Amino acid sequence: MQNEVGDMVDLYVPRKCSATNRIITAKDHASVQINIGHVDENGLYDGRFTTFALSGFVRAQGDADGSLDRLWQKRK
Amino acid sequence: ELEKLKHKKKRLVQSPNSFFMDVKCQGCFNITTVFSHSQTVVVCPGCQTVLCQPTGGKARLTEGCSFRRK
Amino acid sequence: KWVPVTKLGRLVKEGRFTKMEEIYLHSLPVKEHQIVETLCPGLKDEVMKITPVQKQTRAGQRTRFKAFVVVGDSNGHVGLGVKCAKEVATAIRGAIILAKLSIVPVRRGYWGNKIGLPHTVPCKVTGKCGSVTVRMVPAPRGSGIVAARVPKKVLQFAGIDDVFTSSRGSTKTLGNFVKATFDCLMKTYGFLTPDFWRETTFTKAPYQEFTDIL
Amino acid sequence: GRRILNDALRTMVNAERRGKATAQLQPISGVMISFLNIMKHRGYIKNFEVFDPHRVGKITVELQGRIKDCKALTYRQDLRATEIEKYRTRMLPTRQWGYVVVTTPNGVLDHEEAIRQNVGGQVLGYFH
Amino acid sequence: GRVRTKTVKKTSRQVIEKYYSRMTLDFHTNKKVLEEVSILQSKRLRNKVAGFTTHLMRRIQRGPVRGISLKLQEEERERRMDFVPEKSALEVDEIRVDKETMDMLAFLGMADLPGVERA
Amino acid sequence: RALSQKEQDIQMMLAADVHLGTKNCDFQMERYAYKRRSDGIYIINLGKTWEKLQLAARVIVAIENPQDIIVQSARPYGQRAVLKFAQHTGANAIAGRHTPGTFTNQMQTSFSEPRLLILTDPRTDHQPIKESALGNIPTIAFCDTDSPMRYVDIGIPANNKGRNSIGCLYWLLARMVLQMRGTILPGHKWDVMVDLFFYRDP
Amino acid sequence: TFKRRNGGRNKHGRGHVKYIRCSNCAKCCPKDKAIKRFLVRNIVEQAAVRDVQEACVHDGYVLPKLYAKVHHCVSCAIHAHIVRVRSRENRRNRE
RNA sequence: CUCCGCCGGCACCUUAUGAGAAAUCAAAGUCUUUGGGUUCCGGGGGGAGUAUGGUCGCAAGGCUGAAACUUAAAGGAAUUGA
Ligand SMILES: [Mg+2]
Ligand SMILES: [Mg+2]
Ligand SMILES: [Mg+2]
Ligand SMILES: [Mg+2]
Ligand SMILES: [Mg+2]
Ligand SMILES: [Mg+2]
Ligand SMILES: [Zn+2]
Repeated sequence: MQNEVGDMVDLYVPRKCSATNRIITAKDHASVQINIGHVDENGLYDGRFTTFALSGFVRAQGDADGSLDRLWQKRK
Repeated sequence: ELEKLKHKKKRLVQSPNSFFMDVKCQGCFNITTVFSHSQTVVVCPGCQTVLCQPTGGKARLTEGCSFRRK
Repeated sequence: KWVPVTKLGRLVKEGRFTKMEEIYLHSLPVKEHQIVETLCPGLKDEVMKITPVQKQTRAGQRTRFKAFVVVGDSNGHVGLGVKCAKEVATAIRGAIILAKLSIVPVRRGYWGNKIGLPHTVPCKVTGKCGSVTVRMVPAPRGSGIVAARVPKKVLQFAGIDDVFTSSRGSTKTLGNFVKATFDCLMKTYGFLTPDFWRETTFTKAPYQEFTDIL
Repeated sequence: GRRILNDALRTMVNAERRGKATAQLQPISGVMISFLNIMKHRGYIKNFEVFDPHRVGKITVELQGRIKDCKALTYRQDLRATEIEKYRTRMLPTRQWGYVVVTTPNGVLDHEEAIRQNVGGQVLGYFH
Repeated sequence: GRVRTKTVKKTSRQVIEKYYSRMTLDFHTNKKVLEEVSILQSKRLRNKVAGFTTHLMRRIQRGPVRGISLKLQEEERERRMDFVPEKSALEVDEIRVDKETMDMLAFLGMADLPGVERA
Repeated sequence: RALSQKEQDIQMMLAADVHLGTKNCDFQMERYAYKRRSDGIYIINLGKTWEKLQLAARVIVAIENPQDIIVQSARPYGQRAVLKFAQHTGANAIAGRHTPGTFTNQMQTSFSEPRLLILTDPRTDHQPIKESALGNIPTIAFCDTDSPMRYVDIGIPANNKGRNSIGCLYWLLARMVLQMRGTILPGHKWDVMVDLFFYRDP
Repeated sequence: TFKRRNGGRNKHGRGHVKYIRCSNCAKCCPKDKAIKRFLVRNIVEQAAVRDVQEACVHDGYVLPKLYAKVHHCVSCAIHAHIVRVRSRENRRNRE
């Protein structure tokens, strides 16, 4: 990461699985990036969604469903 | 809850499955306390009658012996 | 000319990417080799081993020649392609296509003082394939690349300038040996470091960002 | 037999490498609690709840999945404050992060603290 | 030893797809039909194809058939596929469920639910 | 008074034979199977089913271009269901059998880069699940109580082995996708009736 | 190269299994390695059932069946085609 | 006899997210990101479990056990063929 001068030297700070916090490599093709839209009122949609990242490990476990369930129990 | 299913020493806080029970027989309206897993026969001091029979688990009560867990 | 057949290849042909970082960040499968040719232009190709395998038939033995090529730029993108074909010409072409379809990132690090450009690998890292295994340990600046000739030819392409290598297993099999060095390099962004701890605000995927063009 | 501080460290490694949220450790110790404190203080696990009903004890730690490894170097060596520095290279992924946890006469504490206080000790384990 | 090959069979499927109402069942008509709707270079292949499309006609003219795509029969099999009753058949005035199902409803707070009856 | 959409639709699903799972359960979805009838057969928490039905609806309606979604069924009970689901939601249904390579074989004639995949049965459509696992394709699957949920992102716990269940489930997903995209104005009146989805056996 | 998980025999929890004699050749093979079939064969085949039930003295008589339990070894089983060499995959099922 | 659940056995079936040279293994896993404890034991193939020395045994034998010299392969797993 941050050089001692002010620059940041690494490339594409990777994203992390939201269920396991393992970072998803650049060849983890079993990784998904779900998008869950928000309903508001009459109309029940606008271009406003929450986003989740799931790794190949998490999906192959079979707990990828449970992770989405217990993370989409988040409230705002 | 399932913590009555989970093993005795694998529960989060170790607890016995046994209890002490107050048995009243018919032949003598007194009260006598026994342990759920008796391990020995028990005779009512008054009417001399048998109350339990020791087995591999809980005791086996004699006919018409009303017990209250306590 | 190209005639792209994957929507990623499309998004690249009308040229609304610039560098391979947006594809890597989103973990997408690159299926057309002409993507990387335009995204990373300073790419160097190189064949190191042409070894002949033989299958034996009723008539005799039919030999196929398989090519182990590495392509990369000296700035953290490296790729290994292995491809077996009857002629050495088509073996090499297939292997260079697979090499540019298997480009991965290489993150570098610093040994002790984060001054100047990064030189070594971040940490102690293991690559294993078959029975050959390779370590890469960080090395102080200006320590040269100390490793066998094969990982040295991987690493001078992958851009690492200094590193300490210790290796196990039958390194004489160049196939498994270079595939193990490449395994060790691809998983350098597999390593969860205190510096990555800051939770990552996501970005729209290419497929979701540029949807209207589809 | 038992050599706990292993029953526990390999339990957290197994649980975290799998991805569990809460792990429970069947024995406890002053070493266990003072070890988990070093992990938590350096920011590798979140809090943990020590079930001390009446027995040896029990712990449940709530992992963030931000730890990558932790190990016990049973065969607890001795360790002067000069070869702090050739273990820190020997066990750890690099010269930047990862900690070696050495029991010292100022309590259980990691190696940079040990160097600052200028004490040695005996290595209990490490984590990174 | 008279199995027609792939060229014969797939010209059969393609021609009878591409031209239905302009062929018949009587063999000898089909020959000349195909002579004017196709260009071939062997009168024995020509008869070989006609002799197979004729009983392909025989099987189609009674029932349905594999790959070939024909508009008068796709359209009708969609006309009756888009068929729904006067009123929706899954009718909910009387659902008869069992005790643990009503337990699920009790869990869900829908303790009394219209038309749900103890079996 | 009136009744909530929860209430209507749960009546729908009860009468449609969706609460009755299979003889057994899988650990990955005992978080749904509520209890056991003494037959041994389990019964699914339809409250959680309907919560996951909203979840699936949101995940579908988050797609900008509905043409970029694939829904599939290999069971001979769901072809009608999935085809009508596509004709109403603008999806791209692929009914029947799946040609291996529809997702990865970039030079196959039938190619498709779904931004989302819907699967009537994780068992029978085990080919597309694995294929998605190579192409980064999030997956919504109707998991019956004997389902291998490996590589399944959004699994609706719902019986899918009766003549009514699959049609019912796709009618619910259909209406919720339409409601969330607002194409049917608020008011539980949707003019497409359910018995359309159930297959017609010639 | 191990060819079978159970070793070709099903012995678990034991160290010794009392042996038996092959019916063909009298090779000694352990009781639970031997191809055991319980065949129950009519005294006669279906060309010879009526010609004996129209000669049974007392009407309403039913023929016996030869109940016997034959034991074979692996050699005599393969030779008699009682069992066959199955493929690597097909070798694994037990039905 | 049926249903459910705890221990404790011998096992068995699917799966890698694991290991490995692989066959295969849910324990042969938690190992180059290498340390829970403990015992025994192997260092290319032969010669050789041989010569000798010791020692137990009535005897066959057992336990302990080399060197010279010979050699560039011996061997494992799987693949195609024949
Ligand atoms: Mg035993
Ligand atoms: Mg024996
Ligand atoms: Mg048992
Ligand atoms: Mg030797
Ligand atoms: Mg051998
Ligand atoms: Mg061999
Ligand atoms: Zn025999």
